[PDB]
Amino acid sequence: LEDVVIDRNLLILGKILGSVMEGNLKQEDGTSLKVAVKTMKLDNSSQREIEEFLSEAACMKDFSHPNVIRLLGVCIEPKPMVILPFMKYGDLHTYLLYSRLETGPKHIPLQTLLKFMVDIALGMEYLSNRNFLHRDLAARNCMLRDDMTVCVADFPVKWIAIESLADRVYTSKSDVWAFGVTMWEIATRGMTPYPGVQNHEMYDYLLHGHRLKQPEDCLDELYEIMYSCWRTDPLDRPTFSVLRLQLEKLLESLPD
Ligand SMILES: CCCCNc1ncc2c(-c3ccc(F)cc3)nn(C[C@H]3CC[C@H](N)CC3)c2n1
Ligand SMILES: [Ca+2]
Ligand SMILES: [Ca+2]
Ligand SMILES: [Cl-]
Repeated sequence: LEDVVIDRNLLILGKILGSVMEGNLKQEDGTSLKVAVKTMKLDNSSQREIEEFLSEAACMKDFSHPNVIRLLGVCIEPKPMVILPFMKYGDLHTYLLYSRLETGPKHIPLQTLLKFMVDIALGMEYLSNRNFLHRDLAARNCMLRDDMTVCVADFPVKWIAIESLADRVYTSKSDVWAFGVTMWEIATRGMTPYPGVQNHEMYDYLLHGHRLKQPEDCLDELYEIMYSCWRTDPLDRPTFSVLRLQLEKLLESLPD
């Protein structure tokens, strides 16, 4: 059960980054790794929030994919602390904004944009196969690896699917809805979803059939892919494995 638990003494906490802090983890191999330490705002006076925490934690430590963040361990003071690899390049959201500045990253071609999307599709395929729900999929939660590949992490009304807003239901298809909204952030290079539309308007807005509008120089085929993610009936939406292959093929059809 409690194999993932790491001794507090092996950990050094630094300045607050986003509460998520910077840290130095000392490993079994002698060396030290740079980490990020999310402290959970968790409910005590009831062991129910803490039991579900560890249960997911243990399941998360066994996750080993190049497009999914690695849960390096769990520490406890009685505050629970997830330990994660530190990514010097940061979240994909900020990167995208930065890209539209001189002195910041280069102008991103569509090939790299699709490639970001593909990477999230691969991470979400892996999780959907393990029956693990993300629950908070958005571009700001995708981290960039040192080799500039994207992993999903941190597992906001404008990302929630209609059924999840209306009812209390959330499945893999709700995650698929979020993925399209994420797809759209990448194609817009960091726009906020539903410009002009406010948070309390969302439910009635989506209930009338309106969805995220097509970005200007965005391919017809890519909007077709992201739109399939917002079909009213969850069972009408493609799985992450379907989506992964459509993006991989679409990207392959674009020149090198
Ligand atoms: C919580 C899962 C992610 C764990 N790894 C990780 N790695 C790096 C960072 C940096 C960061 C800060 C300044 C820089 F120049 C470069 C990077 N901030 N955060 C915390 C953010 C990550 C994005 C999220 N949306 C809010 C919390 C980082 N987390
Ligand atoms: Ca057209
Ligand atoms: Ca139907
Ligand atoms: Cl829109």
